[PDB]
Amino acid sequence: DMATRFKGLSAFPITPADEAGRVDIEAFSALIARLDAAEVDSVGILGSTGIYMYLTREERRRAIEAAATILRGRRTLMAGIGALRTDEAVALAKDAEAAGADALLLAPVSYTPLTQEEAYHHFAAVAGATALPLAIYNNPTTTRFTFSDELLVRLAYIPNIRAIKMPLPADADYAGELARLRPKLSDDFAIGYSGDWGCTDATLAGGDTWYSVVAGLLPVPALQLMRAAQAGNAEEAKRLDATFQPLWALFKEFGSIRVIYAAANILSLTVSEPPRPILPLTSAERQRVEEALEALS
Amino acid sequence: ETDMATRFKGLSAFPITPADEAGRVDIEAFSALIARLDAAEVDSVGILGSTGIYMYLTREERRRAIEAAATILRGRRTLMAGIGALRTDEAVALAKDAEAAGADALLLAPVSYTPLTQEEAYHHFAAVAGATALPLAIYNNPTTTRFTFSDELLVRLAYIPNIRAIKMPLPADADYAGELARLRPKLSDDFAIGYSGDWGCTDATLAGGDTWYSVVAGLLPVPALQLMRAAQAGNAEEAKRLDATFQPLWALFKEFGSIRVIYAAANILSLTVSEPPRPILPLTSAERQRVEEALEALS
Ligand SMILES: [Cl-]
Repeated sequence: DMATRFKGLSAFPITPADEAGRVDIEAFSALIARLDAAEVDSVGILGSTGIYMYLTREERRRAIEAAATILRGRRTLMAGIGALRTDEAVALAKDAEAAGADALLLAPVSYTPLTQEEAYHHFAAVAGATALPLAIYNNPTTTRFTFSDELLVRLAYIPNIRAIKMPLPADADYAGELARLRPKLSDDFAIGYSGDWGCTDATLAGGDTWYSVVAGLLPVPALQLMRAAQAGNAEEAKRLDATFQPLWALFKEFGSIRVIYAAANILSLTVSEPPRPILPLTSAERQRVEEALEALS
Repeated sequence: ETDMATRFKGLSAFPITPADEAGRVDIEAFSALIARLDAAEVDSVGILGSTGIYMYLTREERRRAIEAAATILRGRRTLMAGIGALRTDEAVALAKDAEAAGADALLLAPVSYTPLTQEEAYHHFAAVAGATALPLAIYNNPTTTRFTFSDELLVRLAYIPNIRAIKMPLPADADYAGELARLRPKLSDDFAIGYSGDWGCTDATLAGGDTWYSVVAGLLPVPALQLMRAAQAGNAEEAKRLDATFQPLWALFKEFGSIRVIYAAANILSLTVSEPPRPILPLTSAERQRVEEALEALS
């Protein structure tokens, strides 16, 4: 079952690029090598963290090729696919497969609000485009699309769709959400989470995957936390999670993407800034990030 | 001739942009739509809005569309063009393209993936506004962005010298008069405040709205203009009478989204063979039939 490759810690690096959107493949390569060396379960490139929607088809392809040449099929490489048009999403999926991705992550990016049925047909078309397994990128924040349970059931029954990145339920009722969904979705479907500040509780509650922003930059401490959570070691996991709380606070206040760019600059892992119109943090805010990193190290 | 706000007033008609499955604009069908708008004497032609699928067309096809509209109009009617992009640099380039291709005005939406701060939206608008000599309208369409302009941000933007208008969504409580009374004193003098959401725009205009950014007018400009003129003249009962002829269409817009309905209507009227850009899908068999009935009711 291709669901297996979606499990565990999936690390989402930034995609360093200049002001014109040209990917800095040297810096990107350094980030990938760092993740391979740390032995994350998968590398999720071109997610929201990796600014896929702010890069051209060609620059996305360049990033995937570079990551594939490094990982050499020895660590799962997942690539963000999204586009406003179905035909572009299909093309991007085919590109990712040809460039060496092992898995696809599909967000229902929208302009004109889509019906549940329209989202279904879009997913089916992209799923049919390649032999790769696909995860549903369920992120109403960025996509402005909300999956009904009914739609999730339909999608979980498309042959190569084997996983979902869920948002944190407003509830923090991860156990309740998993108890509701698992019986409804296809057997062994991988149900995971993003929103780093809730992911240890989500994993302790039974979540299959942490789609992790912090891991894309600091894979080592993120791995230690994830392993404790996966083992159901709640005492240890909660202690380790507390070390990240200063970083979590910053994620919640400012959005993880702005914080992670600031952190990457502090660690000399990038000189890039977010793609405009996204703007970086203030000097005082960057200082808070520096202090948050100190708490971890 | 003093204030560029004046070109944004009245009926701004938003045609579809006919295009094949690959996103190649059908310039022949588009040309006829533009010509029909000019013949009906609409106040402005608003191409490449959400109705005109601007976000589903390439920079090159968008330019082709603007060039064609300018070619047909030859400066006889104000041409406004939608110019949004996720990236500031692409939005800037689209604006420059539009000016070079013969647009008279620009319409700018805060297209988002990663949610933007109020300040981030400000700098994006300022960069685009600074990129050309054209006036710009703020495209306040939160259903396509989930970006809420705070009143503070509207004040900031309305002070950008060449931003002279805004397309507001319908207020949730339908208090047009209250909204206008709050905004007019805070925004720059003579700022043109208009509305979209066709089923609410007769009321909005009667309450004092400056512009109807109109979906139905892009296809059926003659009855839409009759309606707008009655509302503008303060002929409230005539306006309401005319508004009621559109009510079958209004109900379909509200249920299914105006874009899907207007594509159905354009096909029914033999003005396009195009379908919405996938993943947007057309209406059902029975639903198209309701559109046909709505058009008969109108005609
Ligand atoms: Cl325990």
